[PDB]
Amino acid sequence: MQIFVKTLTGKTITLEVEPSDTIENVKAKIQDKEGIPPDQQRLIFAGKQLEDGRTLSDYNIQKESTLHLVLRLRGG
Amino acid sequence: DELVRCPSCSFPALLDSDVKRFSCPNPHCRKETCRKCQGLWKEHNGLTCEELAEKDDIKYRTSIEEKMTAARIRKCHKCGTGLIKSEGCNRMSCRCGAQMCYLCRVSINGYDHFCQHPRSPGAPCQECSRCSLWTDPTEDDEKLIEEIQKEAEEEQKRKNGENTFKRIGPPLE
Ligand SMILES: [Zn+2]
Ligand SMILES: [Zn+2]
Ligand SMILES: [Zn+2]
Ligand SMILES: [Zn+2]
Ligand SMILES: [Zn+2]
Repeated sequence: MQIFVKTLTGKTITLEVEPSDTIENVKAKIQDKEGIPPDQQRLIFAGKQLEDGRTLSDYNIQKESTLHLVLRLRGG
Repeated sequence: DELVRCPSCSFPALLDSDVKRFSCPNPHCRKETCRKCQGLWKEHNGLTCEELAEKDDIKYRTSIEEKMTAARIRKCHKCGTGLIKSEGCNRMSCRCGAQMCYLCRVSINGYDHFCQHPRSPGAPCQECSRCSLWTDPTEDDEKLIEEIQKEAEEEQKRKNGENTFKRIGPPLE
């Protein structure tokens, strides 16, 4: 597939992924294009947080879907 | 030689059997449509009938996927970065320094925006109308997110005709 990822910097990048790729694979492919370390990436699709254990097919991420990088902040 | 009726207003026009573009003669319609799939002609350039059908479907599904993400994400009013609260009160401080109320998402300057009176979880305040400083909107937001997925499921039943529907976002727990 080809999916989009929206950076914290506002830029939207495009990735060549397959529905069997785990979230860890996607965080790696994001690091190769933007230099964002995977431990720093908080991914969210269709309102749900993405976890390293499951794959893209588990989250029903299809072609041209967009994953949003967000800041997981503590209130105060 | 073939006589064709406009897919929108049913006005008739004579068309050559080797022309695929239908230009409605009705002055109050004027719609230009494809003749095999009734798709809009302007939105049809460079695409086959199947490639246009897929393009409008992806456009719809992604519109719902982002509608769900929008309900979950808090966008900073200054830098546009998306925020999610892990824990704590409802006063958010983005990495740009700007502050916002995690409930109503308005830009705020400090704690004066929030209601701090004794207040039961998810209960009105009998002395003010300010936002609750401590209320957790995770359940309410997950309900709004699911309403979008259900409404998108029912609008698919209207367009498809049958009770066929595919979920847009991730599945349930
Ligand atoms: Zn017409
Ligand atoms: Zn067509
Ligand atoms: Zn900001
Ligand atoms: Zn507020
Ligand atoms: Zn109050």
